[PDB]
Amino acid sequence: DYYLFLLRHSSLYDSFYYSNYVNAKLSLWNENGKKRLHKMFARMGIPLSTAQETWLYMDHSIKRELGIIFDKNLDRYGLQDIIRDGFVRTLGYRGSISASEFVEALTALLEVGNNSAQKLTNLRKRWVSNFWLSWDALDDRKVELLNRGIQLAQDLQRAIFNTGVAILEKKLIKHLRIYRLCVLQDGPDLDLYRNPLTLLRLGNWLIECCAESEDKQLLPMVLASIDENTDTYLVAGLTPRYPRGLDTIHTKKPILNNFSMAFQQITAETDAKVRIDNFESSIIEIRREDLSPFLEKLTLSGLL
Amino acid sequence: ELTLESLSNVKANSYSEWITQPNVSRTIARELKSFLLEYTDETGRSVYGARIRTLGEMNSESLEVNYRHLAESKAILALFLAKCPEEMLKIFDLVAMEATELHYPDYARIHSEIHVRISDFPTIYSLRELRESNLSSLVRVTGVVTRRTGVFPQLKYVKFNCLKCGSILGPFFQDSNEEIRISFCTNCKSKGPFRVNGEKTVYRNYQRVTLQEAPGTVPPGRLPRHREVILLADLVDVSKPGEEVEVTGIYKNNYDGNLNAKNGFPVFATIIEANSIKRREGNTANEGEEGLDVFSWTEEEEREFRKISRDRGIIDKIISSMAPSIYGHRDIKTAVACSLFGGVPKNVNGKHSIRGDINVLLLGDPGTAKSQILKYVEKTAHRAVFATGQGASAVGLTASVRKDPITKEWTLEGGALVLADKGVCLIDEFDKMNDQDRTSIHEAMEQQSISISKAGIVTTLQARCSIIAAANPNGGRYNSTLPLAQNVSLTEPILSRFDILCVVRDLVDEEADERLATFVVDSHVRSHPELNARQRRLQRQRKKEEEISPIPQELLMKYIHYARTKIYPKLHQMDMDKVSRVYADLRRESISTGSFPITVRHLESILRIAESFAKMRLSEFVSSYDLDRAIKVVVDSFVDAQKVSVRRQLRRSFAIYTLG
DNA sequence: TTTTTTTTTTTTTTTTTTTTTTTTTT
DNA sequence: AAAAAAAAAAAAAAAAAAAAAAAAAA
Ligand SMILES: Nc1ncnc2c1ncn2[C@@H]1O[C@H](COP(=O)(O)OP(=O)(O)OP(=O)(O)O)[C@@H](O)[C@H]1O
Ligand SMILES: [Zn+2]
Repeated sequence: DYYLFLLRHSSLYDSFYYSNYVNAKLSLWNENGKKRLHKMFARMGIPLSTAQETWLYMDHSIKRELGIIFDKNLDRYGLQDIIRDGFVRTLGYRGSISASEFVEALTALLEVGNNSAQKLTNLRKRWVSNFWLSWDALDDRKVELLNRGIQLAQDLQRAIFNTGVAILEKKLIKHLRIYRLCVLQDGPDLDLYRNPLTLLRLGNWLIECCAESEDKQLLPMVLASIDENTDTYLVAGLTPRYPRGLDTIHTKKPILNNFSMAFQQITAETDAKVRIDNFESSIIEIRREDLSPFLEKLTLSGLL
Repeated sequence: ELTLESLSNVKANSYSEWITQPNVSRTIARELKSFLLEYTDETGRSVYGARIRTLGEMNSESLEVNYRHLAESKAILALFLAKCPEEMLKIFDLVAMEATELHYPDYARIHSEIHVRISDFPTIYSLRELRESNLSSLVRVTGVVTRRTGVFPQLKYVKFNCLKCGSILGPFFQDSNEEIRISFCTNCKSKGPFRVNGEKTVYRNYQRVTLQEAPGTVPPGRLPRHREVILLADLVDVSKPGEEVEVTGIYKNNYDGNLNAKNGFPVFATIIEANSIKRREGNTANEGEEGLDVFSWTEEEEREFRKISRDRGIIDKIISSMAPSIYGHRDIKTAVACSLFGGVPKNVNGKHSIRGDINVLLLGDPGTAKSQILKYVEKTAHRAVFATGQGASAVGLTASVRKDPITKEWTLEGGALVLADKGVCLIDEFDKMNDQDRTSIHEAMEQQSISISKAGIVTTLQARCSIIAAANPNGGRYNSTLPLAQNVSLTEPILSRFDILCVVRDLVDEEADERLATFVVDSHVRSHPELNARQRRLQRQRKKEEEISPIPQELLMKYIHYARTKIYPKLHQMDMDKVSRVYADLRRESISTGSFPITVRHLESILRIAESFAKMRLSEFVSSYDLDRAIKVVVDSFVDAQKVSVRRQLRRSFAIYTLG
């Protein structure tokens, strides 16, 4: 299999387009990356019309020789790391599913499915409710729910890409000495980032984009998102990651997350209106008024 | 083997036989490949390598080769191509495909053959001056498309089968104008029934068109001449019925029984097989420039666009470069630039469509260079149509219904607004026009569509067009002591559809007159018509452009085309309260004292102008500067159309919004 | 004066059918 | 003497719909 997003349930062009690794290695958010991808597809010998067809209805001859075409061409563009081995499960005259696609469908089912304290309580209740929707999809009898999860995953990844290009083009990322800050205050569809998993998706997109950047640094990142209804920011701290294909000389116990201790230290000393109640200690909910001072304290906190 | 010196001497008393000899055709191919690989221009960059690189990216099937390049070096091959096109083109296509398979190996799975499109042939003929000496040679002819047959599949490798011997005949290349005639069998040794060998065959796209002579070329008062042109694959549907085109092709002859029967002499029919197509509809810049499309860009040109797009004050230079020889009238130039770049159309949930084009009106005194500005807009725009006054009708700016001469069914034909889809329609002397003809554009100005219900045809067309109109006030001159509604005859329904209105007044001022006269006299002095010399001409023509144009016009045309084609800015973060307050104030100050209709339709024009100013910078997001500039433009367009009594108060009242 | 009214002007043939009666052609 | 193929033979035309002029008037 390949490090491609939902290959067997979408086109080949879509799989190459919405991939974190390909986007990091080719910078598809601007025009140059799209032109480079078109040049690659032209060189490989696959017509642009054929690469946009559904996987089931794709040409048999092209599908048969995909491995050789990948092996002989992927090295020129630095994408030789997309080839790997995985696990594929098939049940009768139904169709093949890979483990990666299954976990993305499950995550999509988790994310979307189905006076401020009550507002937060209803959101948490819906998040609890989504658990049974994800639970039902593990049974072989309920395949329509798995298909629904696949569609939801496609839509969610499209939204993440759309937000990420806006973040990257306007230079919203601010490089402080200790960490890198990104606060999303205005824009469309900020109601998708009230869920921690969607913000983790966007953070994984940004970290993947930064890891392959020629700039050599390992600073942690802070991602903040506003909810108008609750007037609260949801703030998450994300650890840096080494490049995927880098050697094992640096390999060790991975970089440690130090945001929990810093958040507890700042919360204890000052009477900030923060909520640290999630299982993940790196995700907090801070009132709108306290965001700008609190972060300043974090700048002097250290351990980051 | 032979040498380029040895191709000069000719044998067989015919050039075609000399070219088709096996030893000559091996030197020709090598020389053509060396020309393709090793040619460099003045700057030192190989152009055909870049063209081949772009070909695979775009999944193109054709290559464009300039005749001047192949004539400057290897002139013998240029002469051979000029005299004998058919045999040279077969070899040149093969060498082109071989050169293409050096950048994109395995490209044969996309396209199996590469076609070559010749450009900039030196000699241009008219249809009236074609004679028999031009038979079987490459020619360049201008004309006007009249009628188009439509696309049908045509056989490429024709096969035959004979039953009594069961023989299958080898593939035959069809002439595309003469039916393949076979009567002898290699095996049957006698006449036998021949089948078409059903299935297992290769087809091509075929189309036919008729070119009349252009009215400008035809001598005044004489009948035009027409000819037939065959368009093969990759060239179908490029030309449209009504456009004016230039075709490079091969002039051929064929035997027709009816022509011999009627005339009474053994005369032959002629037809042109098209090789290259260039559009000339609205183009007056055909005097210079090289290529098949002057609105297309290369990679280095796109890089230069992105380089000059990040300079501060690009909008100011773009505005200053509009109609450079006209002095003053900067608001008109700003409106023209905003209309040229345009806005962004929108569709909300697939049920609510919002227009994204800016319309401009110019109402002014005589002798203020409005028509010259319209002509400049016609020249710069990619697609432009021109009309004036009583010379246009209700169905001449719209779709008409005609009986097809062949099919004999009622059919729809195009018009001025349809010929300028995604373009500009210019209407000079817009007030000296019938009301029935003027009211035909009401649907196209806002809904951007045309609906016809005539003679059993019930259809809706699409006209995404922008209108820049010029008019004269009542009495020929503007009374500044009167409101707008009494200086024009147009009513509210047509005045609301315009985005920007420019009132041009001529006033007595000694210093202004002196400056205008000095500028005009200097312009007349400049325009007086009295290494390689052909590049000395270019450098001298650039020196004159240096003074009054911050950027060259040829660069600006491609800049505008690229900006319109690629960029689509959005409005994520912006100040809603300022726009709401401005709209409410404008609505209040209209009924109280004013005669300029303001509705919800004028709220969206500010956003459209903001998106246009964002496009000017090649940015994907609208900033605060662009929105403020749009608000300032809209406010200045409203204040200066008032009476002299209340203008000073209105300007002061509206001055808080435009602080910058 | 800008409205309504008015004549009027090409628009047409591209197709059909099985006999019946002729010339070539083994 | 007996087959297979190949043309002649058309005729017809009024009746309606759409678009641009060159004379009439509130
Ligand atoms: N700054 C200028 N202002 C006005 N006219 C200018 C200027 N510079 C040059 N001219 C010349 O003055 C002449 C008058 O221009 P033009 O014919 O366009 O006037 P107009 O009254 O707007 O025309 P029309 O009635 O055809 O719309 C033109 O020959 C034009 O080139
Ligand atoms: Zn035979």
